[PDB]
Amino acid sequence: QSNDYRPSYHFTPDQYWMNEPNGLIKIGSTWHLFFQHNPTANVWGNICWGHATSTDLMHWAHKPTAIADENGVEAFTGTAYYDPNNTSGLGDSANPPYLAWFTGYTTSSQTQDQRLAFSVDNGATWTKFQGNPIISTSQEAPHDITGGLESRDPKVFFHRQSGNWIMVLAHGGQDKLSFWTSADTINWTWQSDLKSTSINGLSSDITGWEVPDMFELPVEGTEETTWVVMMTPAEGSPAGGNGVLAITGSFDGKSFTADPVDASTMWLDNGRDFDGALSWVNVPASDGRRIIAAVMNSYGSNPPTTTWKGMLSFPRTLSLKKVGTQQHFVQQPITELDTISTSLQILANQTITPGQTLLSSIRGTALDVRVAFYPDAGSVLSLAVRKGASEQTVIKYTQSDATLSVDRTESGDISYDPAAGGVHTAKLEEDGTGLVSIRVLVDTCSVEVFGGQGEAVISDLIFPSDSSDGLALEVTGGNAVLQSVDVRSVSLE
Ligand SMILES: OC[C@H]1O[C@](O)(CO)[C@@H](O)[C@@H]1O
Ligand SMILES: OC[C@H]1O[C@](O)(CO)[C@@H](O)[C@@H]1O
Ligand code: NA
Repeated sequence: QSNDYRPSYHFTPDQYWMNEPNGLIKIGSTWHLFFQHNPTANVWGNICWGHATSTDLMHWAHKPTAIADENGVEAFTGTAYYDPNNTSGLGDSANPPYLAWFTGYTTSSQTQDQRLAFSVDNGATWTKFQGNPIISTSQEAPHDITGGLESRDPKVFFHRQSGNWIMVLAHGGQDKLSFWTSADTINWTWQSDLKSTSINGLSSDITGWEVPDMFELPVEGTEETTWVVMMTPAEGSPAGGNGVLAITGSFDGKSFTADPVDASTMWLDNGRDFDGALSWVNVPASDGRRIIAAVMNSYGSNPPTTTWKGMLSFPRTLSLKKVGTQQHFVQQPITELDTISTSLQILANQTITPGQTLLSSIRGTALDVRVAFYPDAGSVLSLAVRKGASEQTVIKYTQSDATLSVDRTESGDISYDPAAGGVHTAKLEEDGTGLVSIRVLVDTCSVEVFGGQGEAVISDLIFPSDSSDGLALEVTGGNAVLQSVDVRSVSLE
């Protein structure tokens, strides 16, 4: 579109198609990113693990395929982990191995089995374990009523309290995860299933369970932690379709016991385009952040981009914290973003009234714009981004029903898919000072909108013309006092 809508500060594959991230892991001062890669760049192409690395979660260096599809077996999604005691015996004492478990998909028969790869050069190159699969369709069949066509996406981590490796497997339309234990990463034993029917407050509409992750989260600050399982069900999300949700509970090394869930707080995004989220494991304690990323493309091959398809979301932290008196999952872009952005316009304590249009001089397609404001009762604040002649993507805050909305009815090209337009909403309240906060990462073909402390998030693809690079900040039905507005441009350099 002049430039194939390439994002200028989000990850996209150097060429061809990406789906969800895989094997997210920090090794030394390097963040590793793998992802489902389709180099054939049509719907029938074989999937492998693509690979990129960075020191800052932003400047990515593309690497060759890490786990190839081979011998009729495609390398479907999975996760990674460090084996410092060489419990796998795949490394040695001098360098314990880094490990990746992935689903092997036999294209012709459609079977799904679990496989292992290992790296002894700190994640540079990966070798498939000679004993693969480590979990055969035979082992899966007593737990998979398709007999091993629906067992995938292994999340694996070492459980200190119990001294075992833990594998969490998803089962698609059987609407459950299974928990398996191992001492050596290779020989697994089923322990339990976590089934939709067992989770109080989880709707029947939430089906097609994929992409589990599992970790402990500090539960606010309060010296206590909790176990989190995060997954991407194929149905049931706020914007409809696939979506990312998270559930707290306890874990004893064999089975997960979920807390009651609340539909109003379980989903990690209310837009269309944030799906297959994983977190970076092995993050040193001095950092201590839970950082997640997902693919933004809910439209398969439809996005009007040619040399690439699929983009990674901008990495964001995930935390549990009280907003009012409700505990929420809360997300914010990583603070590293502040190192690559520059203010183009800053407002402090500025009153906006119906009829004015602020931010009219700004031109950019890569922006990170904060607004914090005290709206009048019954006022509607609107921030139009990627604005041109007949194009705009409008973020509104409606005070009267406390709703953050993202409206793509006029974004640009919304003809590529029936779900490309419309309006997405999320609940967002004033804080106790009356202050509403909103932050929008704008890039060539996306918006990621955070409300409040990050209790509300809407991530969506958009395809405006390149010349649609204005902003317009307006208010109707009332005034607002803009405590701050910081419009920053973003550049990788
Ligand atoms: O396993 C790779 C992931 O992509 C999917 O096709 C989701 O549609 C499944 O394969 C899995 O969730
Ligand atoms: O949307 C489906 C996604 O998966 C791919 O086949 C790559 O693995 C791409 O077409 C696309 O971005
Ligand atoms: Na989605």
